[PDB]
Amino acid sequence: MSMVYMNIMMAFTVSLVGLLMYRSHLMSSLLCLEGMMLSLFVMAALTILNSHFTLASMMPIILLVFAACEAALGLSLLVMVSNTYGTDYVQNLNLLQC
Amino acid sequence: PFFDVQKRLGVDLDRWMTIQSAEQPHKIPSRCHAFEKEWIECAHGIGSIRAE
Amino acid sequence: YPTKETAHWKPPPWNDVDPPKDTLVSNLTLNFGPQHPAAHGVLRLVMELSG
Amino acid sequence: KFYIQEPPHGSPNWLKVGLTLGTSVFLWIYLIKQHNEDVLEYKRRNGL
Amino acid sequence: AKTVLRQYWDIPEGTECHRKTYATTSIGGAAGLVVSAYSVALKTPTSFLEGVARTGRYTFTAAAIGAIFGLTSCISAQVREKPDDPLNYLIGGCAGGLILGARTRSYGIGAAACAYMGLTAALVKMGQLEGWQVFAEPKV
Amino acid sequence: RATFQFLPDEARSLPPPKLTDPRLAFVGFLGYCSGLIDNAIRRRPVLLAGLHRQLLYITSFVFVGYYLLKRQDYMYAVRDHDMFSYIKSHPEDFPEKDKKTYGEVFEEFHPVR
Amino acid sequence: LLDLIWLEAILPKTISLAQMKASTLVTNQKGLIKLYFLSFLITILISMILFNFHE
Amino acid sequence: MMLYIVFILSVIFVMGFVGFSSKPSPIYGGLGLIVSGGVGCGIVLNFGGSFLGLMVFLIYLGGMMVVFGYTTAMATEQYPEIWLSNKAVLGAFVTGLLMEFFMVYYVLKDKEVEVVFEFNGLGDWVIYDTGDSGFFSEEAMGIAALYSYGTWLVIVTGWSLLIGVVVIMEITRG
Amino acid sequence: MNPIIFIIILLTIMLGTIIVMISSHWLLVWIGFEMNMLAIIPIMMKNHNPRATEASTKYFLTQSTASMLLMMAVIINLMFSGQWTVMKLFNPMASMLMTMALAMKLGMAPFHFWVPEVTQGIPLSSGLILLTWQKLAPMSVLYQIFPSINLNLILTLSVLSILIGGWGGLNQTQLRKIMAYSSIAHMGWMTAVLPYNPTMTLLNLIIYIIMTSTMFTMFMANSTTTTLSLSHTWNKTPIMTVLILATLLSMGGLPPLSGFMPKWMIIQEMTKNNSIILPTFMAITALLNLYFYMRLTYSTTLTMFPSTNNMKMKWQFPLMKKMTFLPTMVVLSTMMLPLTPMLSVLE
Amino acid sequence: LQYGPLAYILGEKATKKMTEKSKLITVDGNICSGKSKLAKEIAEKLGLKHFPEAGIHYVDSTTGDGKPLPVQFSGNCSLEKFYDDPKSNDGNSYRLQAWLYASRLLQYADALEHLLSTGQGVVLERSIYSDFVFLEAMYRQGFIRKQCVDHYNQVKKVTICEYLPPHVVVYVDVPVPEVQSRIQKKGNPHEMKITSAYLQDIENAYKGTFLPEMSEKCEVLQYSAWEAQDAEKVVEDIEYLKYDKGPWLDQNDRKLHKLRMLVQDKLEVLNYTSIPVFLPEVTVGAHQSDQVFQEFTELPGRKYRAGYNEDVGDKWIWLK
Ligand SMILES: CCCCCCCCCCCCCCCCCC(=O)OC[C@H](COP(=O)(O)OCCN)OC(=O)CCCCCCCCCCCCCCCCC
Ligand SMILES: CCCCCCCCCCCCCCCCCC(=O)OC[C@H](COP(=O)(O)OCCN)OC(=O)CCCCCCCCCCCCCCCCC
Ligand SMILES: CCCCCCCCCCCCCCCCCC(=O)OC[C@H](COP(=O)(O)OCCN)OC(=O)CCCCCCCCCCCCCCCCC
Ligand SMILES: CCCCCCCCCCCCO[C@@H]1O[C@H](CO)[C@@H](O[C@H]2O[C@H](CO)[C@@H](O)[C@H](O)[C@H]2O)[C@H](O)[C@H]1O
Ligand SMILES: CCCCCCCCCCCCO[C@@H]1O[C@H](CO)[C@@H](O[C@H]2O[C@H](CO)[C@@H](O)[C@H](O)[C@H]2O)[C@H](O)[C@H]1O
Ligand SMILES: CCCCCCCCCCCCO[C@@H]1O[C@H](CO)[C@@H](O[C@H]2O[C@H](CO)[C@@H](O)[C@H](O)[C@H]2O)[C@H](O)[C@H]1O
Ligand SMILES: CCCCCCCCCCCCO[C@@H]1O[C@H](CO)[C@@H](O[C@H]2O[C@H](CO)[C@@H](O)[C@H](O)[C@H]2O)[C@H](O)[C@H]1O
Ligand SMILES: CCCCCCCCCCCCO[C@@H]1O[C@H](CO)[C@@H](O[C@H]2O[C@H](CO)[C@@H](O)[C@H](O)[C@H]2O)[C@H](O)[C@H]1O
Ligand SMILES: Nc1nc2c(ncn2[C@@H]2O[C@H](COP(=O)(O)OP(=O)(O)OP(=O)(O)O)[C@@H](O)[C@H]2O)c(=O)[nH]1
Ligand SMILES: N=C(N)NC(=N)NCCc1ccc(I)c(Cl)c1
Ligand SMILES: [Mg+2]
Repeated sequence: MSMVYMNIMMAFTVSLVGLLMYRSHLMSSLLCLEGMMLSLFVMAALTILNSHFTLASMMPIILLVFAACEAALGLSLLVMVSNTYGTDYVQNLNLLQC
Repeated sequence: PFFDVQKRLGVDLDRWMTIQSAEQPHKIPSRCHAFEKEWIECAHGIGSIRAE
Repeated sequence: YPTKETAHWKPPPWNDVDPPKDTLVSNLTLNFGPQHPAAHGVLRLVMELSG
Repeated sequence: KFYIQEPPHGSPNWLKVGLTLGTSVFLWIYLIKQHNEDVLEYKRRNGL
Repeated sequence: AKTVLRQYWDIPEGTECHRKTYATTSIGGAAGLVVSAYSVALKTPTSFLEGVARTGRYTFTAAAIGAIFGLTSCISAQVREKPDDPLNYLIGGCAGGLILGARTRSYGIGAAACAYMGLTAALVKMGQLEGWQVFAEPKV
Repeated sequence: RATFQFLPDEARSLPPPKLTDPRLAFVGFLGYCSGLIDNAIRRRPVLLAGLHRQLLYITSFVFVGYYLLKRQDYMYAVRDHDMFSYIKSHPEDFPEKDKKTYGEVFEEFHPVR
Repeated sequence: LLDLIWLEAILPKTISLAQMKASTLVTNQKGLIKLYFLSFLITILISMILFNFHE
Repeated sequence: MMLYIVFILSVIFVMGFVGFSSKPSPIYGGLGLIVSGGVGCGIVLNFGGSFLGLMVFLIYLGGMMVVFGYTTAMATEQYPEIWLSNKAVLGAFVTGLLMEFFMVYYVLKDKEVEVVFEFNGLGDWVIYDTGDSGFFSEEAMGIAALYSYGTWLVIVTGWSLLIGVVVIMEITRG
Repeated sequence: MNPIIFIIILLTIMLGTIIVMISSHWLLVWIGFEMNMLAIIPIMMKNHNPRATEASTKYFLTQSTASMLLMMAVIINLMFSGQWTVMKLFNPMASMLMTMALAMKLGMAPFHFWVPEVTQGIPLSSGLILLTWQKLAPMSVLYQIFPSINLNLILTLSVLSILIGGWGGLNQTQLRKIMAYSSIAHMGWMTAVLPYNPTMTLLNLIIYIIMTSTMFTMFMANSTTTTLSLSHTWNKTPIMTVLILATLLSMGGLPPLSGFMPKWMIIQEMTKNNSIILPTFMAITALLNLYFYMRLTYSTTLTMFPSTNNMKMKWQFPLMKKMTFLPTMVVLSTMMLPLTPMLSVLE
Repeated sequence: LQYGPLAYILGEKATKKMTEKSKLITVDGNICSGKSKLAKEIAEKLGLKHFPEAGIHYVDSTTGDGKPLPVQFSGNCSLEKFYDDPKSNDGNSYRLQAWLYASRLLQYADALEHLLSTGQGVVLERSIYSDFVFLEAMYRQGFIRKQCVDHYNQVKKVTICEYLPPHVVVYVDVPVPEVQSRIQKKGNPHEMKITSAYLQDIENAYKGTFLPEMSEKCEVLQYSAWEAQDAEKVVEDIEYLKYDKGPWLDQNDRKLHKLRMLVQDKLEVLNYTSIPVFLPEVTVGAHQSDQVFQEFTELPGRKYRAGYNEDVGDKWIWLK
């Protein structure tokens, strides 16, 4: 494939590894989810624009709409985690081991 | 589709955007329109096992 | 099946509710004055703020 | 014995009892009528 | 795994035993590394060194089982002059199970492993001979 | 055959299940068992309580079951129709064999001693 | 020796002991999001590097 | 050199991703995501998507501003971590940069590269279309068709956004 | 939650699943999953406690990650085929990503860790939806893409799910975690037969949903969530202990009960393809499921556990819970075997 | 239409029926402190429903024909036996206390259901909020073990959290020596065995815990013995209360609907009073429970759901 696809596919993989390798802040990982959506938007937009798939031009817009619903949902849960524990640390969410 | 209510009801919910050779606004063609048209017509009706 | 790794596990609450943490969401403390346009220059208004 | 509180089901719910028997009769009549259609259609298509 | 598996089955029984032990040891080492990766990821070691100690202990144990099996089963085939007999994999399988008991210091695990590793290895040779399919291709 | 259709029109060339079908009777019996379980879990007299409710349990089971059996019978007719039509279209794949009698065919004898 | 020991030991007692040990390995987890998702990355990697599930 | 503009932007795109994937303080992760949003907008613009490029930049700028507010409230510590302040963060940062540097160095050396999958390296311009002279923006025509072809898309997205408001109210009402 | 709000959110859960099942376009399939994910989170948080907050957080992170992998697969498929039609994928890397994404959404091993924890952390009513209705959308997608699924990958996921589901349930005393590990095991049977006969996947799915709904409804009727609280049922509603016994035996696959039907038919379809080792291994491993089902029957119906004095106060009140469809579900859960040839309706 | 989400949607909302006179009043005090008489007068003057204190056989009074059942169907727990032998070896002291807490929990749900469904307030005599004073007194005299106290607290935590405290708490403060004289004049032989230290513990708990706790969330009227005699003066006190505090101000139709769905489902109300914690005082062997449960079903009108018992004149069973 063309060389741009190398860097966009690399960007998605970097964000995916970022998502799968948590640190402490839950917000750091929610950022990696938004990054994953950014790389999909760019990769989808390039393919659609290059091929002149006219009707598909709206598809990246729809992707962003549900990226925001995902982001808003992630922040709402972060608020409730923050209220319960005083931090958004993910190691506090271990009650359900038992 | 798992349940083909679109076919039974005769309503086009999403198959208008499934292929780049379907009708486009102001008849703008995709770059690979002819190739997609040729492959789609070759494989039509015979099933994936034969079409492959 | 008890094990050394699960020795510290306790049955969950009967009604699924864990007690609330006594963690302190501490308030921000601000020196409002004396050198401030609204403090009349000599009021050290020590304020505890939440937002 | 005689309840200190009137039971919720102390007396029949006649609106329900009527609907339940009415539905049973309707479904049975529909089923029988449908079956006769199928038998008649089946013989016609098969020249019987 | 596909390539390391072909190597083993592509070199006949009793011919080039050293090459056989390379393949089975390579399989065993890969299995031990996979076990270490999941173990280290799901039960965090107390320190980086302890994680390395646990990995090298599992990977060596797994490679030792693979080495003793691939060697013994080849030696049995060579000495007995019967390259098609499942019994060779039973002897190799049990020996691997015995080594597992050795690395674990537990005659009971050694005995149980010898039985089930031995039978499992014998079943593997039979399936190879007869063409038994584990992940059978859809046909009907 | 027809897309997302429970009973394609071609199914009407088949006879419907009889209302005395043994499978339909079993389905009706299941409706009866459902009625009894309904009484039992609500601590009502199991046999006697709410006969209208028990009737609807039987009738609704029979009603749905009749159409399932009608579709079940249809789908097995379609399976047979497809299989025989395929055999007609590919004779060379389904050759008619020459049959030999046991006087001609050699079978080994294994004594039980 | 045989009925009350060795015939018990070599089948029902050994089989059931293994199942108990396997159960504790499977279920003894820390309930930590970080560890479960770290295991997801390992699974995806070995799925490609070792088993070529992507080919 | 200008012919490689899309490739150069895509290199910065990845650098921003390494920025927030190494997970420093979310203040700096947000900055990394904003840089990637801008260059990502620059990349999509160079393929003829002016509206898509500007829109994704506009959306992520609003998003990261809300993330900034939530960071100061719910994801802060006394000593927020830059990339150089934490060994795990620094190791991820350098590892990502080195992998990117190597893929770039080799793909620009051979005018091609094989990093798992084969990528041509002749400059992204070679694949472009050659013959266009319409009196309209094709991307604009496709996007505008959302309201005449995408009735079904409008309904499900419209409903999802309404339910989203309902849902966040429920989730955050303890 | 306002009663009208609750109904609207439930209909959005169903609409999202239905969108996946009627869509011919990958984008609408992805939208359906997103809409479904959006509406289920408030159902998980409906009781607002730290365990429900943790459960919902773990669910969102897993589902949202899987959706990214799903959308990645769709975009790769678009690059290598130039179309969005829901069907076989045209790139093996796209097939791996979509298969892993659907396995994540299904909670199949080794992506299973969230199922026991999320189910434990939410109410029984929400767990019922999670372990039944939520399997429909990912299964309907697999039903359509299976020609391009890697056979070794899907059978590896199926085998690991049966082992881990069986082993994991042995160590549980909480009912919700027992149902979660049971669900993981049953998912393995569904996807093991998928490459061979997808019709048998639907039968297993339908029968599993009926039996799972029956169990959750009976647990809800008595408001029981532990083994020990379920052991008081004999001293309150004896009939319920018998229904629980019959369903648990059925779920274990014992003839002549319904739950034996899917295992029977799946073994048949696998042996027809000369798959002998795998169905034998699966059936023997499923004995672990039967073991910890049997333990429940011992403590629930076949013995009488100690009770408490305050239980006598319960004798004086009738069951008030809706128990919707329970009489029908339990009959279907147990008495369907004589009608097995009805599976052709699913063709 | 039985109350449910459908009734709520069609309009059955608590704020429609609830006025300024929809209050939950609790009357508390020591033994022989005059609670009963004061509670009855307050209810009659204010026009509220009166709930006589929940005793051993409270639950019988609400189900069946409302008459007390034999004592084996209350666990054989006896208040008389508690006075004769507070340190009984069969665990009667705590078993009685655990039974009484559950009876109060049930009565509180019934009071709340009446208040939310009709808007008429209610008057109680003690409640789940003040039941612990007896437990604390029992423990300080050594009548129960620390484990019994632990069990009581586990049950309370998971039950009392679901309800709202009373609007008004009325306390009649009668000093212990006066109470001892009052108990002495009453006459019943068993109650005469109460020791002053036991009654002082009830008083210490009432003032050391209950009242400081209730004050932060309820209106508290603390009367002496003489003030309490004239119920008219107490009613005047209640009529001019401001009601500026407590969790009732934060209630809305959405919340009271969830509360109504709980209190009308008595098995849900009593769910956690039988948690599987095996204290000898309250654990019943399987053979005993089975026998008693059979005998309970053989009582008139108890085999079947209310309204399906033909032995007691229920008709139309085949259509019900
Ligand atoms: C021709 C019919 C032949 C029978 C075929 C039976 C096939 C199995 C059907 C299972 C469904 C059984 C019905 C559901 C149970 C309802 C009965 C019950 O729960 O309690 C018994 C009850 C009497 O007790 P009571 O609650 O006080 O009600 C008074 C009513 N006079 O009610 C009664 O008075 C008696 C009602 C029947 C009792 C059923 C007992 C359950 C049997 C389960 C064993 C498994 C079945 C055998 C296995 C082979 C299946 C062919
Ligand atoms: C696969 C082969 C085997 C075939 C399997 C077929 C399974 C599907 C077949 C349907 C199974 C469910 C049948 C339920 C029968 C019992 C219904 C009943 O007796 O209801 C009585 C009464 C309500 O009756 P009502 O709704 O007013 O009737 C008028 C309808 N417009 O009110 C009551 O007291 C009923 C309370 C008990 C009901 C349990 C809760 C379910 C609610 C059902 C509502 C009404 C169902 C109507 C059924 C019609 C279906 C055709
Ligand atoms: C038809 C072809 C298909 C073949 C598949 C098999 C068909 C059968 C499917 C069974 C489905 C469940 C329905 C079984 C109905 C059970 C009826 C029953 O349990 O009797 C009612 C009675 C309830 O007691 P109660 O309401 O309080 O009345 C006063 C008596 N105490 O119950 C009790 O009092 C019992 C309390 C003590 C517990 C005893 C437990 C041992 C007896 C279990 C027998 C039922 C086993 C069913 C399992 C399948 C058997 C093959
Ligand atoms: C043809 C190729 C044949 C390949 C053969 C592959 C054999 C399978 C090897 C799997 C990996 C080894 O598996 C692992 O072994 C080590 C033994 O050190 C065991 O480890 C256990 O025994 C010893 C001592 O007790 C220590 O390692 C450790 O203290 C303890 O946990 C683990 O419980 C087991 O999970
Ligand atoms: C605890 C018990 C757990 C379950 C145990 C199940 C035992 C299953 C035994 C393995 C089944 C057969 O296993 C597999 O058979 C096929 C033949 O079809 C062989 O297939 C091989 O055949 C040819 C030659 O025959 C080789 O050149 C080639 O490398 C390979 O394709 C495999 O080398 C063998 O590994
Ligand atoms: C031979 C072909 C088929 C063989 C299949 C055999 C599978 C096993 C069947 C029995 C399963 C019983 O599973 C379990 O076994 C052990 C003993 O074995 C019992 O446990 C009992 O013996 C063990 C050890 O002897 C003791 O530690 C324990 O205190 C005692 O209760 C359990 O009560 C039972 O739950
Ligand atoms: C040929 C295939 C045969 C398939 C047979 C079906 C397998 C069914 C597996 C059941 C597994 C559970 O069986 C489990 O066995 C162990 C035996 O150690 C029992 O455990 C018992 O013995 C061990 C030690 O001996 C004690 O630590 C334990 O306190 C005791 O309860 C468990 O109580 C039982 O739960
Ligand atoms: C803050 C970090 C920033 C990181 C930015 C990363 C940038 C990535 C590297 C991009 C460099 C690409 O380098 C580009 O390669 C091509 C190779 O033909 C050169 O193009 C060349 O075309 C012909 C080839 O015959 C030559 O005559 C000409 O001299 C030369 O320009 C460009 O002049 C050069 O600019
Ligand atoms: N152990 C125990 N006894 C209780 C409890 N509530 C009441 N009693 C006893 O029940 C009897 C009646 O209590 P009181 O109402 O306070 O005494 P009284 O004679 O009716 O005087 P009044 O306050 O006017 O009603 C007393 O013997 C109490 O000790 C309780 O929660 N625990
Ligand atoms: N094995 C598959 N995957 N397909 C499949 N069901 N083949 C069998 C063909 C069949 C079976 C029953 C019927 I009714 C019909 Cl009409 C057709
Ligand atoms: Mg009194």
